[PDB]
Amino acid sequence: GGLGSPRGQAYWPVRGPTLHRYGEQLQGELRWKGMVIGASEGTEVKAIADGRVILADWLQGYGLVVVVEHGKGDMSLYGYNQSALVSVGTQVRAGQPIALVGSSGGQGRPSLYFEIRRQGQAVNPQPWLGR
Amino acid sequence: DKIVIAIDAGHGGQDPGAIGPGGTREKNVTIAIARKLRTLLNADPMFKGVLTRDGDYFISVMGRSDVARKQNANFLVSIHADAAPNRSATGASVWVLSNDPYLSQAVLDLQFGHSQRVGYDVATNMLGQLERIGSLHKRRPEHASLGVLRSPDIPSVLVETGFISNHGEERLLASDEYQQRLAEAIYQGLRNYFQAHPLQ
Ligand SMILES: [Zn+2]
Repeated sequence: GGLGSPRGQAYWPVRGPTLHRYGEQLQGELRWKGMVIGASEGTEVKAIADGRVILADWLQGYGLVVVVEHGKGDMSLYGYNQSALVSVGTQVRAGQPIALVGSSGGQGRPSLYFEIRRQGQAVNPQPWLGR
Repeated sequence: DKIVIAIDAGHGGQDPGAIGPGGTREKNVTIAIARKLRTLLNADPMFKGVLTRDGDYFISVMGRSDVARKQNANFLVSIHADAAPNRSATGASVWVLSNDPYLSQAVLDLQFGHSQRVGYDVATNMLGQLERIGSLHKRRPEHASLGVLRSPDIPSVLVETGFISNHGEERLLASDEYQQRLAEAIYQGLRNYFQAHPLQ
């Protein structure tokens, strides 16, 4: 019933380079609200903590996007995926693989769009990512 | 499977927009461009051009949305004329526009993000072409709200074709030729973008 406060507590959705970073200037006013992490076509995307899958749909730009509720209105988002490995309603425990990376928003290079929202509001995720 | 471009002739009927010192009226420019743009888009098999306003009447912000939605528009282009106090202020401009409850929001908040991006890229493209036929009063895309009301789903740009306040540009904006050139530009602008990022 909550991600709790950032403390390298949570699993890395996927491991690799941080291609784009929370806050990174995109263009004009627009600046990233997630991280783009590098990974191979079809690398297994793991759920950062314990929670329930509340969404798995295909969003223009962000490819197929899974979203996991952890409580409070703390949730994790995972986009650019080719395919999900769970269905809305499913319960997922941290570590559990929930998607497979693609370029499905990446466009240019296999990657994961990973975002955390706390009070449904997008924050820098990094401080949660521990081991 | 065609890309659907809503062309929104700014102002209309009751509201003339800005009127030049020579008495030419924003509304009668915007529509005259918008039709030339529809022609250039429907000419291109990649695109279908459709109008939010298709004659001289008033139509609310909302209504221009509801038309573009009811025409399943994939992207929207509003056409306007700028006008300043400073009568020698001239030049084209381009504007980029906007709009479990914690998921409810999150999805809109992503789509906002995409829209805003496509918008900006298209704006860039467009200015690109506009600066070939005129000068720009702003060479970067200016972010703003107002129109689009609440389309986080459909990206939109506003093209200030020039300053109808400026006795010179007024005459160009009343020029079939130059309206054509503006249409051509705004078109090439989209073409260049969607060419490179087709609807996949
Ligand atoms: Zn106007």
